[PDB]
Amino acid sequence: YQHCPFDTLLILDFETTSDAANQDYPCEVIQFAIVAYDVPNDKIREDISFNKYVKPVLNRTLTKNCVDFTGIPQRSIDTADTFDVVYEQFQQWLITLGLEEGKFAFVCDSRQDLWRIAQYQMKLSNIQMPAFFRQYINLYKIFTNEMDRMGPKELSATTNIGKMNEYYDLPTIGRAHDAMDDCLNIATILQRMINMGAKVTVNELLTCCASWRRQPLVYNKEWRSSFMDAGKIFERVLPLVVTTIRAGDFRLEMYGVCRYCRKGMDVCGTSHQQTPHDLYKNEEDPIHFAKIAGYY
Amino acid sequence: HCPFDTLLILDFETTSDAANQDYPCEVIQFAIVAYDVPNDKIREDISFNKYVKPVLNRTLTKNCVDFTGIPQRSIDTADTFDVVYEQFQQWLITLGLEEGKFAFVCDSRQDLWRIAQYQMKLSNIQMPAFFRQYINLYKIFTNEMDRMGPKELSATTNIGKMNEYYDLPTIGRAHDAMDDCLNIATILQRMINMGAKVTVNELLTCCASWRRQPLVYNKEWRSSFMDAGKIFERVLPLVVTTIRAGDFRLEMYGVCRYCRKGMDVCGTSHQQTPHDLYKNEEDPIHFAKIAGYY
Ligand SMILES: [Er+3]
Ligand SMILES: [Er+3]
Ligand SMILES: [Zn+2]
Ligand SMILES: [Zn+2]
Repeated sequence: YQHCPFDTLLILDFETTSDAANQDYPCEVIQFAIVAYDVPNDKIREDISFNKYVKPVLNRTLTKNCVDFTGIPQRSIDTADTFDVVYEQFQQWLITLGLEEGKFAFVCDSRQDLWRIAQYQMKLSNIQMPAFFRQYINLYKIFTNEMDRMGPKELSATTNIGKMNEYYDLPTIGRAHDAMDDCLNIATILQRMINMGAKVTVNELLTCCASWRRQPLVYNKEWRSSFMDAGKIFERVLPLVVTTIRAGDFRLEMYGVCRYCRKGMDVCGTSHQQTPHDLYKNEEDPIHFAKIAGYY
Repeated sequence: HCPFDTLLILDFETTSDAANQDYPCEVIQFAIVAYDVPNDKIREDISFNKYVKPVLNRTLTKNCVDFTGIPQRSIDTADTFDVVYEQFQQWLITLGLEEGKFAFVCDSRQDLWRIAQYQMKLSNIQMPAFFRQYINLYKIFTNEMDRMGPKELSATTNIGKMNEYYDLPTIGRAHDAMDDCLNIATILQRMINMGAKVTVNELLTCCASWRRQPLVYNKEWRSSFMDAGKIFERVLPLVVTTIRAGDFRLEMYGVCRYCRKGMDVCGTSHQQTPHDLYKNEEDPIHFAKIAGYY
């Protein structure tokens, strides 16, 4: 009677440097937050947690509109360690907790945290994308299936967390976009979803290849002022791409194996299989975030 | 009368973020235009114009791009200040100028008292004697309005007001360093021709007794240019001292006005370190911290 094949789910959330009006921005992690959920005992473990500020190297001074959005003050990032150091602490934390790779999974509220943010930051820091970041549970996508299954209803909230909270009629915990408060909301929503009979398992995988990247991107000249169109650019720039999987077709043994090429994930990923050369040739209108990360 | 054979009109643009004044401004454009004094000749063909790549804030905020007009690509293909600065140094020698016989000219005290001084802390370059005496064109202008009589001016910036007064057309666009530079040379020209005393009127000094007493702290300073000025004044080792029109003398290069020492001696340490400002690590001063002032 556990649909969820993992013993422990790790609710994950990143906050990043940003500049609202500009999507051609090299987001760097400024907050790394995780809270554990005990699957067999159905318990949110608020005492098993990871919560560190991260110091950027590219944009060391937080945009004012970034501190208003995230609530993070400049002092907390000036005393923080850089990402390579905070990432290694995280690695160390997993170890002390005795988590067997492939028997835990990360839970996020959208594709953004792992497909975009982890990938890009990891490129900046020259760290290989780990297997446990290459499969995950997009809780928003399970949520949308749960709506279809139980009955859609009118939602006024604008964020994924907000909507889920509204639909299950849960009270918002803390403030929006404070990473740890985001984690506790997600954990709570997740717990509610499970008690309502949802099957919570990995639904998104990161993959070297997609056939819709075979067709070149039809370029929007004004992509820098739109989150959606910038997403499309990120999709072509980043080596890995999101492939979905149905709940019944997922297997724990897929861990560490690329869904597309079937190679091990210590091999797959090391070079871009679909480099978007068509976007890298107009030297007059360059993509800043691709340049600064060394994609060209 | 004006004791310099050649005047160098210097302007900087920096990284910024309009609504945050606790910001580590970095040079992104460095422009200079020569002015021949004996020939009264603005020399547009003797110039320095370079973009500079930041290291703290590599991505220009949108509002910085809007304000300065500089696009991200021009900064991504540029060298860092240390390289651009050695280029500037190399360019100087090209001009064959006699030591202490040229002076810099700015529209305000910002370019050299704040921007150069701070950038040069970041880059670990010693503040040069020729940046510790300069001509603040606006102060002279202020004085020219007493002599020649006032006007009600609706213009908004130092360069704007001066152009309005001397009834001069705006050259190029505001906040392009070179465009700023040309307007300043042009204004400088009319001023001299209308009878202005043009000389070094501002000196950079190790010490001033108005930093003896701690600053009256304003919790909301980060949203005000004026109030952030006050804290910049305490953080930076060198402070602006004023010298009257007739009083400057060529051989003041480069001895510090306060302590009378050579400007290789005076200059190394901060003689008035504002310890009282560096005590509340629940409200720290970001620009002082990234620069290593504490
Ligand atoms: Er978040
Ligand atoms: Er300027
Ligand atoms: Zn693959
Ligand atoms: Zn001195």
